[PDB]
Amino acid sequence: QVGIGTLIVFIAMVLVAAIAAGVLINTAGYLQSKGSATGEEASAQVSNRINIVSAYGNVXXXXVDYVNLTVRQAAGADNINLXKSTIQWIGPDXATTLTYXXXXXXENFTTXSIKGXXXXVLVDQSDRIKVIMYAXXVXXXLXXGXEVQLTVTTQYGSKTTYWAQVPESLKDKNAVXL
Amino acid sequence: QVGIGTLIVFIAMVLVAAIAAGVLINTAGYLQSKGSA
Amino acid sequence: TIQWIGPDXATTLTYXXXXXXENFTTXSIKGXXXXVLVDQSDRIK
Ligand SMILES: *[C@@H]1O[C@H](CO)[C@@H](O[C@@H]2O[C@H](C(=O)O)[C@@H](O)[C@H](O)[C@H]2O)[C@H](O)[C@H]1O
Ligand SMILES: *[C@@H]1O[C@H](CO)[C@@H](O[C@@H]2O[C@H](C(=O)O)[C@@H](O)[C@H](O)[C@H]2O)[C@H](O)[C@H]1O
Ligand SMILES: *[C@@H]1O[C@H](CO)[C@@H](O[C@@H]2O[C@H](C(=O)O)[C@@H](O)[C@H](O)[C@H]2O)[C@H](O)[C@H]1O
Repeated sequence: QVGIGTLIVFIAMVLVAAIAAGVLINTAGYLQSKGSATGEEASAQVSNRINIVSAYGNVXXXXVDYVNLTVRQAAGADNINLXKSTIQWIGPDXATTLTYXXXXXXENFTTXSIKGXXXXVLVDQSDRIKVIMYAXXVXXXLXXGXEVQLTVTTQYGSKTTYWAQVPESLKDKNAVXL
Repeated sequence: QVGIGTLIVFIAMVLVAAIAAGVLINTAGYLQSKGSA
Repeated sequence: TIQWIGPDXATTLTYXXXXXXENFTTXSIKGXXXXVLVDQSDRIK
């Protein structure tokens, strides 16, 4: 009688242990996948960043109408994608967030390739892509002295602030280095 | 259950480093523009 | 890449192999490679 009851408690012990173990491994599996998720995401948050080589601007009449940004990968970065980035434009007048535009822009920005295959994705360290924003389509065409705070933000999370400072004089200067 | 506690703390250590990691870079970003000007 | 900011045009120059147009070409002055700086004494024009 006692032995029969022990076996019933035994098999119930087996099932309870299996469920407890099953919960343990399944929770471990969830945290393993979650734990793996942050390792790549946080490293891409830290490593993957935009690096701005230069910032020039076209000058028509007497005001800067196009703003040109040449960008590249950071040190030891993965594939930065410039079509999933959102540049922030805090200008002298307006203050909006620029999204990427195809073809084109207006309140959006376009990316033309300078060196490399892709014209929107930085694959290797040597690829350079030019970021195009219409200054006369986001606000008034930038005149002399105007300053723009440009915050390029990667998809994974990065910040490359560049204070595009228009030169104090545009006297007979077709293109100027902001 | 010792491994489960490790995993949650593992995740916490990752963001805490990531939170700390940002501050130097974004501060260096502000000073890189301030120094250049 | 060489960023040319001249009185008129203002573009970024890539590399070619002809003397070019909107590119630049490199001719070795002192050394083996005509495109790669390997030693401290290498000069390429
Ligand atoms: C930033 O890059 C833009 C890439 O399209 C340049 O765009 C061209 O500018 C020319 C001129 O205004 O300089 C126009 O004739 C082209 O149609 C226009 O695509 C822009 O000039 C430059 O600042
Ligand atoms: C860079 O980011 C782009 C953001 O739109 C990606 O764009 C998509 O790419 C898909 C495919 O992988 O080619 C297309 O089916 C989508 O229509 C296109 O928007 C791009 O892939 C990525 O490299
Ligand atoms: C020489 O000094 C002038 C002082 O008035 C400047 O003139 C102003 O320039 C502004 C801008 O910087 O382009 C315009 O918005 C003003 O309307 C204009 O009077 C001039 O620019 C400067 O070179």
